[PDB]
Amino acid sequence: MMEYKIVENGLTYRIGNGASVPISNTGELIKGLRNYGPYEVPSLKYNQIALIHNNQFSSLINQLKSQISSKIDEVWHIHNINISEFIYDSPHFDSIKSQVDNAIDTGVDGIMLVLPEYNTPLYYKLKSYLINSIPSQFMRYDILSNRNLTFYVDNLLVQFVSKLGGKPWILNVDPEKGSDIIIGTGATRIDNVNLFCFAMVFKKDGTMLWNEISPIVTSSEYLTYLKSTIKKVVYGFKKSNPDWDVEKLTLHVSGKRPKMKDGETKILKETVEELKKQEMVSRDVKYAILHLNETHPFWVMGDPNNRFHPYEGTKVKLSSKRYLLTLLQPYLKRNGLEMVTPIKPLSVEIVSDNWTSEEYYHNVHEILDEIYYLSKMNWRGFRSRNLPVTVNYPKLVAGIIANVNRYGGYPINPEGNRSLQTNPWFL
Amino acid sequence: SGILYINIYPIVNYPETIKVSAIPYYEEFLPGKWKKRIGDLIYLYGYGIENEFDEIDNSNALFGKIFRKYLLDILSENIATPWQLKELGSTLRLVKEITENYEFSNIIKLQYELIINVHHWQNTNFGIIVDLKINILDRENNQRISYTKIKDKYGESVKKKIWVSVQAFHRHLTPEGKKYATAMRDKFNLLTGLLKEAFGSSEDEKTFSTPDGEIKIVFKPLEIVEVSN
DNA sequence: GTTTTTCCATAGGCTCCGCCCTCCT
RNA sequence: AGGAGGGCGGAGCCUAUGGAAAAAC
Ligand SMILES: [Mg+2]
Repeated sequence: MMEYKIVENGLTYRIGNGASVPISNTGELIKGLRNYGPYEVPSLKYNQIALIHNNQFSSLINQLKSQISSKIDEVWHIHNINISEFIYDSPHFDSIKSQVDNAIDTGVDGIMLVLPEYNTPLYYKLKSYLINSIPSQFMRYDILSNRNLTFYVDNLLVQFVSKLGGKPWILNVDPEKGSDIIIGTGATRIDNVNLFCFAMVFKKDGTMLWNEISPIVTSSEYLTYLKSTIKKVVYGFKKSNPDWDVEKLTLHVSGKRPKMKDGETKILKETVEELKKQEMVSRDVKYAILHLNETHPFWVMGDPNNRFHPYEGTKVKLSSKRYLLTLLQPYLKRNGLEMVTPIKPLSVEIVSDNWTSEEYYHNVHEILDEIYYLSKMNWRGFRSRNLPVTVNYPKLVAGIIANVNRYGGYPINPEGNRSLQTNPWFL
Repeated sequence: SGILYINIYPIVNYPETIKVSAIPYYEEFLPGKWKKRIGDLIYLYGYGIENEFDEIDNSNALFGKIFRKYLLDILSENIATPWQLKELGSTLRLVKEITENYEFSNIIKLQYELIINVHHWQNTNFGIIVDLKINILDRENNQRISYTKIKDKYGESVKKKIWVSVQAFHRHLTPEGKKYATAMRDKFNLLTGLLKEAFGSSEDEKTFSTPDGEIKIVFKPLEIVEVSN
């Protein structure tokens, strides 16, 4: 028989006016946003975004615009906002490109585009253009028609506020808790070829939040770029907050198993040696290379009154090096728990580490709680993805970039543009 | 406080030592049962030994891997009649045509798939990981088919019916296609029932014969306990 | 005379991509 | 592409262990 431990309770998001709301309850979060607004309300150059579509004289489009304005002004507190309206004759790339050019020429802070239906080459060939120029938010008219307008608009507005440079919420969690730096990994297989992407997440204001993103790297150049990433991320951390020392550096790997020696472990060990040679990291620096996994064959059954599912934050000890981590949970409603499909946990394995046996329990539990915490920092909507940010975001970036490359879109080079590392265009 | 279940099915009895005959590896090695490759040494076990056996206990690190493959081989010879051996290797694959009542069973062959693997932990505890999948086969050519291909070959209504039936056989949704409050418990009940039926067990505990002794499996989910620290 | 790559092999474990649906405050 | 989840189909990746060969030095 195995043992398990649950993340300590009391987890709350942080709101704009310094208050906090209970987690996992979306209605209370929306009420708190109405009362106090987002944690970081964006400052907008033009205070005016655009609504580009082709369904002119449509009541659904008018309701979409009204809901967008109402929620931007009231629940998101982006006051004095203005939504213009642009119409393209046909859904071909040329016409929508002309309309987004007109919207940019008028001067806008973001583009709120409505695509009539599902078309991958158009969508990527045009999203590559948008992310290279301005924050953007696509809609599908068929999906918008068949979905309740309130939930749809609220989720797209979470996405868009985050894309505009805002911070809807941050975890109200201990800042002296968990690792200092995390370098997550994500991959996409195109024609049996892996393209990898790195996310640089580290503590800026005590709170840990996603900071930078990397271009896609080939498997051959994966290790050298991981080395450069470690050096760059520790340099950036020391730049961001002096008076702090680098004590814990965790590295998250997805889509590939890490090599327990002569691989990611070798590169990370050599980088740490070099960094402590320049006295950039602490002498007692503790590192770990982690494997995150969802295609494991394991299923966990929980409390019968919790829909037979484990409570979120449950860490099941498969072995001393591999753990199962429950991240979702049935959400309460005005009437009760909601019917759910069986939920598969997250497999977390420590491929490599530098921890001594005395500190192992504390260090592994710290990294598991921090994975649970950065699970809730996903900003695509009110319900967060099971993946933590450190591996969720690079996976999205790798998918977008590979799709743009295969569909002939405008090249995306994150290294050239600072906003490409520093803004969640991929959400 | 509470109890969690993992779908790992514990093995409460196994031989303490087994007959293992390590021989030099060669390029003409045929990878099959009763023999394993670990580096330059090929280890013979069970009926594959050749009387130069070496007694190795569970304290050895060799025992864990040789016994993983040993369990995979032993359980491959206790398959009941309605189940058929699909593939034997790192995992044991058993398939069974779904003969329960579902519409369009005469054109779409839905079959179960028990993916069986061994989980070892604490250097002495072994177990069986059972994972269930449903294989959708186009019955006329008996070849694997997908929902989109079902809709292409037979229409939208057939595709919807087969989708609902598959998600109900997984017990993730209701037979009418909705979510419900006991899907996870029904999924575990389903896994336990198919494991019991696949290994011919009408009981919780079944024993399997092996040259080094006997293997006893619980055919129940493994409980997980809350530890406070 | 002397470490790196670069291919093999078996044993094991995922792991990406599509599309099919049920749900959301 | 508002997301979240599950399922299915399709390719394969990837680790570990060994092996050799080759070019170094
Ligand atoms: Mg998006």
